[PDB]
Amino acid sequence: GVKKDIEKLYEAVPQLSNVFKIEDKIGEGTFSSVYLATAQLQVGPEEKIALKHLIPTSHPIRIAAELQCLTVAGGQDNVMGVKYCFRKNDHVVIAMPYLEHESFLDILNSLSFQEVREYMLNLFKALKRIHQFGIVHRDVKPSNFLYNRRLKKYALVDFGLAQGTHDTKIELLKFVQSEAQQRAGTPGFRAPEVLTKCPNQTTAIDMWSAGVIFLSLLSGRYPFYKASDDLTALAQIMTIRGSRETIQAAKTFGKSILCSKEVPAQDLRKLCERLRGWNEVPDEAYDLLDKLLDLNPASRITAEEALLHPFFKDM
Amino acid sequence: RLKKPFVKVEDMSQLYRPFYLQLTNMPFINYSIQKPCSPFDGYCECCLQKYEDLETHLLSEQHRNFAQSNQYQVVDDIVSKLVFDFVEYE
Ligand SMILES: Nc1ncnc2c1ncn2[C@@H]1O[C@H](COP(=O)(O)OP(=O)(O)O)[C@@H](O)[C@H]1O
Ligand SMILES: [Mg+2]
Ligand SMILES: [Zn+2]
Repeated sequence: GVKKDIEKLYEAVPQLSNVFKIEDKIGEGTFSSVYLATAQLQVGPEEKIALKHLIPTSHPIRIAAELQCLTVAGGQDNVMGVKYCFRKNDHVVIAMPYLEHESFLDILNSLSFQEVREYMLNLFKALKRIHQFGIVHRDVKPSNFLYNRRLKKYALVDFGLAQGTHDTKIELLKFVQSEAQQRAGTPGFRAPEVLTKCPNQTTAIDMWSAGVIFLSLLSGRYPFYKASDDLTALAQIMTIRGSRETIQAAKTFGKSILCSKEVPAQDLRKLCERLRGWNEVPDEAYDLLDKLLDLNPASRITAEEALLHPFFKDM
Repeated sequence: RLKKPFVKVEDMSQLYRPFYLQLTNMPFINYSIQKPCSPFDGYCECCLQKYEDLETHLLSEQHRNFAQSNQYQVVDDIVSKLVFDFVEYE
């Protein structure tokens, strides 16, 4: 089972044997698996470590890019850092500090309103950090934002899908080809300019994604947009934000959307309250949500703007 | 022309193919379904080729050549910038 995987991991990357007691599998995705391990630090303490084993069909550029995002931007502001990295031919293992975290589903409908504010504050700190460096995460969603409720710690992880802004400070991100030019994420967290294959895609796409998270938090529903492909996510979006509004906003980025059934935009407070200090959620909450789910990527709020939103007065 | 309901997306500069969605029903927001439900409720990058089985592709000579080549220098360069602070055993 997992035992056979661990053994194959050791056999794939012999140096791990000299360093890690690999204890468990804690993650599996299309492009990597992640293990819980314990090691000894030269400085004294034993430390719990997350080992991300990347699939060996991965391009070395793609591998280096994720590693570089972690090296350069990580370690600070709720962005996961890297301790070390080990390779043996096509097998690369990235070693990170392990953060014990909740399941999003699990704590979803038990969080206090203050914990929601705090969660969103701390996510925007991480997005602020990565966006400074010109990193578009492209996969912002609760499984990639690790949350320890007890210690109140957070970490944005998984740069396996990252791309660079045209002026990215992460030199290697320039070699990741645009999906738009010719690795997809989860349709449900993808902004409309992404869903419609807009060639220009900016850090605003991550801000939409944090808007989708906030929406799950305010409504008590996750996954909010359950879709197996991009246009299904788009049809669902038009149901929330209105099809006229979406068709209008898509023109401003070069896309023409035809929808046969006109649906109206929902008031965000009503939608969330019908779905769901929860007795006095301030207007500012729904106001921030509206700015994150701005269908126009140019006017959509930025991460440093969000942190200055009155929703976060005074933290 | 198109059977309803549909969504159609096209690029105003024709730099893209038109794409479509046709469903039986448009999504409808269901407030009645219970929390926490939705209200709406490989290929090798190194060898640039599709495969039917991973474990055998990893053993193929094409892949095994790549795996042992210089192409991971880009990774090693970053790796030789990080500080190793674990205790290593013989
Ligand atoms: N540094 C970490 N500490 C604790 N758990 C982690 C860490 N990194 C990843 N995990 C767990 O492993 C999962 C997979 O890691 P991720 O980097 O998202 O790769 P992928 O989505 O490609 O599997 C995460 O969703 C998380 O639950
Ligand atoms: Mg992930
Ligand atoms: Zn291959």
